[PDB]
Amino acid sequence: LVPRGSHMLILQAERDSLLKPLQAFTGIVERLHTLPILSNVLIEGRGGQTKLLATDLEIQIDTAGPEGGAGDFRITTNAKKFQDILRALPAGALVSLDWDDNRLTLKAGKSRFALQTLPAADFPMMNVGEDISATFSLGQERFKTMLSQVQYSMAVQDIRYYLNGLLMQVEGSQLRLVATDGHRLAYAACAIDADLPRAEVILPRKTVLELFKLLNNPDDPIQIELLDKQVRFQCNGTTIVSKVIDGKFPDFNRVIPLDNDKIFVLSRAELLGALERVSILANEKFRGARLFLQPGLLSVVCSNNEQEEAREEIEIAYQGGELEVGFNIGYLMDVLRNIHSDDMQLAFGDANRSTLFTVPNNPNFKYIVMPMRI
Amino acid sequence: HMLILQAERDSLLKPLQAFTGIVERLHTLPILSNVLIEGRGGQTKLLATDLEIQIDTAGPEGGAGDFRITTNAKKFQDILRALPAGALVSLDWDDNRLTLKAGKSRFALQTLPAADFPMMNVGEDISATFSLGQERFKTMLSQVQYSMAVQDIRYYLNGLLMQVEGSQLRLVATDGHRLAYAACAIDADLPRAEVILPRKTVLELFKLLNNPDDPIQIELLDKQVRFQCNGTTIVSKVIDGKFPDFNRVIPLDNDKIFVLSRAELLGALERVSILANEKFRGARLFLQPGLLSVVCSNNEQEEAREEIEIAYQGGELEVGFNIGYLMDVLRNIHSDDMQLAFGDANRSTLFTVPNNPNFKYIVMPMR
Amino acid sequence: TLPAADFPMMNVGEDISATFSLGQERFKTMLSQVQYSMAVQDIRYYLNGLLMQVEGSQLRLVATDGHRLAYAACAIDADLPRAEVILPRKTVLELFKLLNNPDDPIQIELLDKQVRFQCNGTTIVSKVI
Amino acid sequence: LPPLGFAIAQLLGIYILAQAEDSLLLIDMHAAAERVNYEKMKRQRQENGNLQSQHLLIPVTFAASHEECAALADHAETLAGFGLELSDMGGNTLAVRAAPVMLGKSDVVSLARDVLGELAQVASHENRILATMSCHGSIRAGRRLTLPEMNALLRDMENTPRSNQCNHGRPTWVKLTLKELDTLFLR
Amino acid sequence: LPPLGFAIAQLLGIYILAQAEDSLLLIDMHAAAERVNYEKMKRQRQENGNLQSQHLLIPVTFAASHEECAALADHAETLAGFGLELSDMGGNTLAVRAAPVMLGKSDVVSLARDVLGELAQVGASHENRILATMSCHGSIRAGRRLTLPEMNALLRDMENTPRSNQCNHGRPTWVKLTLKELDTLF
Repeated sequence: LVPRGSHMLILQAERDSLLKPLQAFTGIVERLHTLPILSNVLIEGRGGQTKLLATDLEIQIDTAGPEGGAGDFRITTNAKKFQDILRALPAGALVSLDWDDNRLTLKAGKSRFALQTLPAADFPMMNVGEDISATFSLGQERFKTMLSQVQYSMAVQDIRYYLNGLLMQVEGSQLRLVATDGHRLAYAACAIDADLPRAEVILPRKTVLELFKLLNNPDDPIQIELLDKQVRFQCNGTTIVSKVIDGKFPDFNRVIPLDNDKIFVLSRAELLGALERVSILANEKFRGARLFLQPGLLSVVCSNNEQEEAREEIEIAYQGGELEVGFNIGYLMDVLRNIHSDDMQLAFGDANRSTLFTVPNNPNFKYIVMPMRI
Repeated sequence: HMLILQAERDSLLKPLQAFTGIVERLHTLPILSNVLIEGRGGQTKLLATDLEIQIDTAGPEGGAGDFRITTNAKKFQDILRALPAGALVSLDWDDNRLTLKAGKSRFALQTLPAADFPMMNVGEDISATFSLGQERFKTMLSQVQYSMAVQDIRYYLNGLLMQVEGSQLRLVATDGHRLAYAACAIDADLPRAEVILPRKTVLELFKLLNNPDDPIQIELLDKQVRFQCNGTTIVSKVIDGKFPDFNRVIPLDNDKIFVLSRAELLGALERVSILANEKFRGARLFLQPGLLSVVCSNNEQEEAREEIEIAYQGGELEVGFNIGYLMDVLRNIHSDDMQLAFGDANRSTLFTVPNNPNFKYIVMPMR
Repeated sequence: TLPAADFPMMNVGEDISATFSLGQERFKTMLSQVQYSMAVQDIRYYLNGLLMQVEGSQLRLVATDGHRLAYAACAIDADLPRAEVILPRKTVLELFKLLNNPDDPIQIELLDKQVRFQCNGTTIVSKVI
Repeated sequence: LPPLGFAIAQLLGIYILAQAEDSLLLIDMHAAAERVNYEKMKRQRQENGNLQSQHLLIPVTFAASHEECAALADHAETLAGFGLELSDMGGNTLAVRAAPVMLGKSDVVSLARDVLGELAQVASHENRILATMSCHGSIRAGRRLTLPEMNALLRDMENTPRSNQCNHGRPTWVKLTLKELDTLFLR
Repeated sequence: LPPLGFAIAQLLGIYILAQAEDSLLLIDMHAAAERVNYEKMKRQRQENGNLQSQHLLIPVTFAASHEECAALADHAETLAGFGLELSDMGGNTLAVRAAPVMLGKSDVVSLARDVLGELAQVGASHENRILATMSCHGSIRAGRRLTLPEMNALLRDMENTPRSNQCNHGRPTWVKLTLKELDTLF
């Protein structure tokens, strides 16, 4: 027993050993919510080990914090103020966390901070389903590459709510990520070391972005578990539990064209630069870009309200028939920006139907755009 | 439109009132704000939970043939309490709507499916089962409750250690600054076991013990505890952790021992507490042969002082206390005399009931 | 302690425009009948109060918040000319506390922009609105 | 210098801009950002043959009372000429596969359904076809005005305006002068 | 606290418009602020017997007509009681070292000149120069009221301060328009 209102040590750690685990728990914290404790981060100590946790009632993220024992504990404190205080401390400063009633005390150097706390019993915890429909794992580098290859085709806040997340599907030993807004679609696939029955979830966009942040060890793997309408990702000592979008995702098989005959391969960087140049003198709101395809030449033309016109040409290894096709230049530019390969293969049918973007000798990536009539 | 229930107003409201405590008025899960009504074989059951404490009781009787619904607990209880003394309440079920009819009043309430109600995963491995009179259990709970911690960082202190050994039952409560210990003899012979009842379970159990004569049965599951009495069953999770060793806290050698009137000391503290620095109050006790003086002072240099004549001879001692820790034991203990044992300003202070070994109260003084 | 020289007594009015008296129970009943219609911190300052109006042998209490109005009246033992004051809400509540003798009478004097109530050996002087 | 230029609050559903030489003004709402934003649709109907349209990938099926093909199958040239393109996937089910980009945001079902019943005629030149399309394919009731485009929206609406667009008969921008504000202070 | 309104913006120079549950309200900033400043100054005068003062950088170059310097030579204790402490620079000029808070923001020379010319003919004995004469600052005359997280502060003018409806003459200082301004659109 100690005298009442005596400062009791709960934690001590070097600055980075505390700030680094915290930085995994701010992309989900909503700085001004209707629940005050939703703006807080939960710190739990048990047997000398620390866990940091945060939630938005949709994504619950936890990770192992620094070490330090002294009496198994649970606190919650304002995430933004605590992270700002940690970030304002010197590079290797030693931080000491004390508790006295409803106050938390940071001591570091010649600096005191008297933050406030909220009860841990009031912190909402996600109820993790105990039924797992599938469990698998894959390298974080491959998964991050796939996510970057598909996460630019989602529709942000469409009335069709299922077209907001990313379709993650498992069948046999194949993992597929499909994203589609209304007009465009991106598809990535890879092999996995399991034999799982076909299952699918629709990851929310915020979950996709947080998962993209989480994948920071290229050589380590990440494990994905498909609960009953929940998903649990685990890697780098960090666990993410996320709600899913409830609905039927569109069948992407009828989407993909199969008979595009005008095929040519061209430099990704050169085409992206040409599109960026010609988009300058295009209309700034809807961005109609016309592609003229003739043997050995691809021309990109744009115009705007002020009767101004921009036109670039690229020499290509093409011999088939001519084709004039319109596009929304944003869809063309997004794939060239998010793909890091040297060359890209463009397949056209007619100016009324889908155009296929692929990476040569890479059967695991597909990108489909349908044209406008400009 | 299927009529699912009909009963007199009190026969529904009285079972309901055993559930308003554990329902959290605004919760993350919508259905956790709803009470579950389950009718089977002509018998009705009312249930509620917060995923930590689940309370169920037998409701009224009647037709009640094979239905399960959930409806908002607060609104349903408020509607029931707003009805006349002996009104006949009828509950109709129409898809997603519950119609409450009473007298000339109709209420259209929204319901939620019972298939979505999180029934507690009640354990089935019972270690120790015993029972005791509700009045003695309530007395012990009142003797120990005030030393509990509330919303403390050390979550294991946000509760009450219940420990059974042989034929003895003990309740221990502490907040890191004081400790209350109560013991009694129970008609059982159990292996030494202990659980940490959460604070909310302690208060709900305090509400439950309303029949002074009937007994209450306590069953220890694997990290769960079940209380059964008055046709009401409470299943509660226990706090995960190891409770502090209360034997290391209880002093056994405090020699400055004297007995004084509990009411007189409580009145003295209530009178002197009026003048003190509000955040850090501490009242000072001066113990000298034949006299105990309670003194308080505040920032404005106002001083309050009372003196109590006591039978005492051994030396002198000045010691500071937080008046809450004193007034709690003075208010919740119902003996006329209190025995105070003092060491020094560093040591703890032992408060006991004279000639009563089953109650101990330890307070850490300030400086 | 603090000196009594510093403690400010109120500048009590000296011109008594009207004086009357009535049973404390009747006045309390009227006040309870009209007090709930007073506005509570409305921007119209003149509505956060109670209009007391004397005309002939009639005492009248009016309260309103804009959306509702309460009117109470009684016959008093006086023949005073027409006058009206706006008692503040705090004055109304303290006077409601004051009226504790249903049989004794309370005397009301309307000073110049002030009102004095006297009963049970207690005097209250308040500024009108 | 420029007449009718400011940006003030747009409290909840009626935009306000007050700097027009001591005379405050108020924009109606998106009701103005749809009438003025779609007269330029009539001005773009003459620049090219048909309204610029985007294909979709995934076609959208809807209810289409009485299949509304008495106005779609026969009137396919004009319907495609004003942006929309629909196919008859099954009985009493219509699937749109191309929609004008000047609607842009979403919900092509509403546009298709409230334009299919509008062209039930036979003069042959119906300007009302545009008007219906204007009433919902613009800034929808939702997020408040963008301060970067707060004054810009008013300036652009006035630039292509037609001097009291009068889509509802109500003048969009209602003059109210400094002297009128002084007068309305009922003393 | 559902208030009078919630300030949304300025109106061409003299009005401040605030949205509430009813409609946007046009508060005449100078008039309403004059009312509230008079009220607060008298409330701070009946208590503590003086106005709150404040010093400042950059004194004012008063220019101080002849007998006003002698009025300052007369007991400046009253001037300190009005929140205006000022010093003589030489000849017949002055400069204010401290201005009352609740006004500030410019033209302190006018306030000091008003009170100092009132210091002639000692009798005081009126004390109703603390009105529009001393409130001859109000709020900002016609320039700026910040970026809104002070506009609501003036929108809190009449909470706990009386004399709201009728101004110094009777002219309204706030709402005329309701949610039914759609009639103006005809």
